[PDB]
Amino acid sequence: NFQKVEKIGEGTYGVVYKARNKLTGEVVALKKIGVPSTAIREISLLKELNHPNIVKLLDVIHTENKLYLVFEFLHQDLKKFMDASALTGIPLPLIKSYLFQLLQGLAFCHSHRVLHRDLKPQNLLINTEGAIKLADFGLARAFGVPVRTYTHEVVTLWYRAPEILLGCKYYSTAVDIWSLGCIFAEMVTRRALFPGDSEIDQLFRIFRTLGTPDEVVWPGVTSMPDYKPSFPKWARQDFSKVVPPLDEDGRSLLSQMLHYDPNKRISAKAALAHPFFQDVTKPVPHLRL
Ligand SMILES: CC(C)c1cnn2c(NCc3ccccc3)cc(N[C@@H](CO)[C@H](O)CO)nc12
Repeated sequence: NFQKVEKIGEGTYGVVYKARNKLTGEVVALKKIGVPSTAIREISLLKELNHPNIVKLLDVIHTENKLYLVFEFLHQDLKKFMDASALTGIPLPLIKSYLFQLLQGLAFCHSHRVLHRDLKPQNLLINTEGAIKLADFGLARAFGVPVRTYTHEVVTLWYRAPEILLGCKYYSTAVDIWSLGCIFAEMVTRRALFPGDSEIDQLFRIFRTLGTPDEVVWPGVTSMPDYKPSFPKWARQDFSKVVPPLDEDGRSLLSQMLHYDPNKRISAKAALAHPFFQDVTKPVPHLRL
């Protein structure tokens, strides 16, 4: 039903193509992943979870022991945009608008009790209208998040919340707040905040910046499955050192998004109310297509 126009990239679950609907001219992104019917039932329910900051899921097609997901197509991703902005950075009003829009996307999904679980710049997609959109929402619950992609590329740990790294089995909406916080910091500084290259390196990078967590800041932490008394005990650093030249409001929100305790970490809804968004607007990015 579709002719491929070009390879878009390799996703966690399979290859993604820009394609034109061979009869209707419609340009879409087709993601190609026999599948368990649990994964079919779950994915199908996502066709209803529509929001302007969630990439629209157009169709799910189960055929020939393969699964195709047909999505609306966006022309750029946030990872590419950040690399393209390396030399001068993303201007603050655009960072602010993108953070605000993503939190609206989270507030929506969270309200329907759906989490993403694997937010990263690769799956935040942007258009010429100044919009940014969450892709892959809901796919982690459907297939798990594995250690490597189907092409054996490493699944990044850089945005993983510490409760997940600490072996927690039942994680909450707060894991998406943690990742988005990490992505916010990386847009501001132009460098990944916690670029771990193993689970313990990712944990220790977290502890080196935010302090080794203990029962004072996180009740129950010492009881988590992968917690070890023998973790080195690092002191917390100042956010003023971590994401200069972010302003006091943005530092305050960041600090709330990166609370160790997922019960104390700010909600997407609360975050939309933060003073940081007092003067939020919607600029246009410059994109070369
Ligand atoms: C499939 C749909 C969400 C979807 C819709 N657009 N799109 C883009 N657009 C940006 C782009 C990048 C290169 C060439 C042309 C456009 C990248 C992408 N990336 C995949 C793979 O890199 C990621 O898995 C997030 O879905 N997935 C998608």
